[PDB]
Amino acid sequence: MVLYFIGLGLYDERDITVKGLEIAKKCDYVFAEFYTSLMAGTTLGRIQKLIGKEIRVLSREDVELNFENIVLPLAKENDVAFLTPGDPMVATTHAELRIRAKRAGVESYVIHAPSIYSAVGITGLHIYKFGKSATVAYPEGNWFPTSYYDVIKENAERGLHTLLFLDIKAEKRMYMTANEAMELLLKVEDMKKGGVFTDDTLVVVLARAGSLNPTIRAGYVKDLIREDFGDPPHILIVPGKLHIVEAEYLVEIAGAPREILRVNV
Amino acid sequence: MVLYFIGLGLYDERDITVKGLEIAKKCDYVFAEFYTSLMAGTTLGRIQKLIGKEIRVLSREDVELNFENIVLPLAKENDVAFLTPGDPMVATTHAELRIRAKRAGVESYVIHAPSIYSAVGITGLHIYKFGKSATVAYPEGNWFPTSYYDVIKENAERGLHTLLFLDIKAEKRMYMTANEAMELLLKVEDMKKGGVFTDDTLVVVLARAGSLNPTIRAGYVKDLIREDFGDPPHILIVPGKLHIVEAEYLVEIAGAPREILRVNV
Ligand SMILES: Nc1ncnc2c1ncn2[C@@H]1O[C@H](CSCC[C@H](N)C(=O)O)[C@@H](O)[C@H]1O
Repeated sequence: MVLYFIGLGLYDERDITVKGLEIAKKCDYVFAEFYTSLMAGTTLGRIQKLIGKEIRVLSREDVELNFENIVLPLAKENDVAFLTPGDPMVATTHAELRIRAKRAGVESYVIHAPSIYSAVGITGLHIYKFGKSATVAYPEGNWFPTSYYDVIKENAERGLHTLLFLDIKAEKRMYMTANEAMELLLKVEDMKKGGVFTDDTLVVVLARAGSLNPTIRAGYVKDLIREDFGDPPHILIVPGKLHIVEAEYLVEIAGAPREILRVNV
Repeated sequence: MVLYFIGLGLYDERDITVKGLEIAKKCDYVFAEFYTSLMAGTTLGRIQKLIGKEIRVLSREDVELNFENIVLPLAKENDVAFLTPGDPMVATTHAELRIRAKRAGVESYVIHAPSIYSAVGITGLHIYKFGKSATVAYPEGNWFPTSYYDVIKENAERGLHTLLFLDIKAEKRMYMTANEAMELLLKVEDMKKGGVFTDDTLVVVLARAGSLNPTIRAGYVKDLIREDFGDPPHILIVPGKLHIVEAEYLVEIAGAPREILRVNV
């Protein structure tokens, strides 16, 4: 009679919480989805081994179109687990899955896990200063989306930081790199000439958050655009005006140039 | 010679990530602070019991003034862990402690844990729609903080949600409730009269996130300002313009007035 939404965390199989692991182990059935994001530091096999249960993977269509036919049925007579990367309820479409549960007379509970939204705190940037968040999407054929650019403008304009999620073709396991995101933004800047993202813009790159050895680099676009940040996933952030303490952290921990202490504070 | 900042999560000792628990079990010395946030569903004993190590709790002064004299000295010859509620780098000044570690020649690593900053996703409000965050601080003597009121105004102007961390004086065992924060907000409104926070403002209250049964309520201030949301901690959220799906969730899961379903696009 119970459905558990369990977050898997940031990077590998150990990023699930103890509560999530113990509950998953007591569930009769375990489903998982890997279309909203991926666990770059592990595999389905390793998560299955840790949980000690077979995991039925579900596609986007499986969830969005048939969640009530695939998952909820079993939940009326058993304890069922639905695993997702990061924190459940963060992916925009997940919240309403709880409404489907209710509609089906099934109780659901949420077991949280770390998310990039909170994990960026490791960049030394104050979490309260982040504004609206966005996703950098790959242009396609005749489609060139650029709203993520306006989000940066509106946030920076108020001295707020902008968290940028990079495009990901989950199924094909293809990640957009920080380097590509930067190239895209420069191209958008050249189209909109808003002086929002240039070679002089200060940016922060966070790669493999959750790993014990993530890549945290801060610097100007002209210098980082061709730098190697390692394996995915990459998260790009365009900081607003910095507080001296934020700049000190970026310099001492993220290898940023001393120059930011006078130019970006 | 390493220092590990390990998050313990939102509510109880099991909100720690498996990664965090396994590393903590192997640390020679374990320190912790419980003043930046309240873990309502556990005790020091249960945490010590789970980690299998004796935990020395530090006060704000111990950390902010003597971290490099109490903790760092040991991380020079041993593996040391510093535990905190939620995520160690979120809405705290703990990030600066990594700088102290560096200058003391100590390597530090961060292990994330579920945070209230991302757990807000459970309210059904799109997390990418949250703007600048702020804290409702207790008035002290003749000093009456109000900056958080302007944060709400700015976000609302842009149609963004506002996350309000509530004040806490752990030493006095004081935990600001959503009701108290609402009372303070109404008083600020009388003074500034910006039409930002009134009896008719729609708010969302999340209490004891991370527990299996948190309290999630949405409604007008006039009806919620005297409602009992249970034991702390509580966060208050002032939504911006709602998407239809956000409203449906607030009504279906948070018991909001069925009338907010009618959005004035
Ligand atoms: N489980 C919980 N439920 C509701 N609010 C919570 C909460 N945990 C923390 N908070 C809120 O956040 C404030 C502390 S701010 C420190 C937050 C912490 N680093 C984290 O990652 O969560 C509290 O006063 C409270 O208003």
